[PDB]
Amino acid sequence: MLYSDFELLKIGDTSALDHIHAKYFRSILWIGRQWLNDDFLIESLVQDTFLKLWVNRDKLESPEHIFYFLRFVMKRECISYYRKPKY
DNA sequence: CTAGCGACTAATTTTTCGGTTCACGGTCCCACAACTAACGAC
Repeated sequence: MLYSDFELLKIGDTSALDHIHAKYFRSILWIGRQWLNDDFLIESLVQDTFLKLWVNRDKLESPEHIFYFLRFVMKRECISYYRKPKY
């Protein structure tokens, strides 16, 4: 049975994350490049966004919701770096 | 040789910034990898 990637993420199978990563990696990279200008920090934030999606995988309800989550989170990460004294 | 004589120091409190968390609609040159057309063997 070929379940959709939403149910693979819900099950607890790590290859699901490979699927969502390979699908939305470049979109999240573009989202980050829109808000910042440091590719290093953008890549770090993309990794954090996907890992935090995996951690909060017990909070998704819709197949599209996953995508929304990613975009949302990634944006706010960029936003937080406007306030960090270190950065 | 000797004697008379002319107010600072210690204890307690209070407050601004950072951390954390939540998280949907040009050029020229020298090598290196393909690569293919022809050539030779089973």
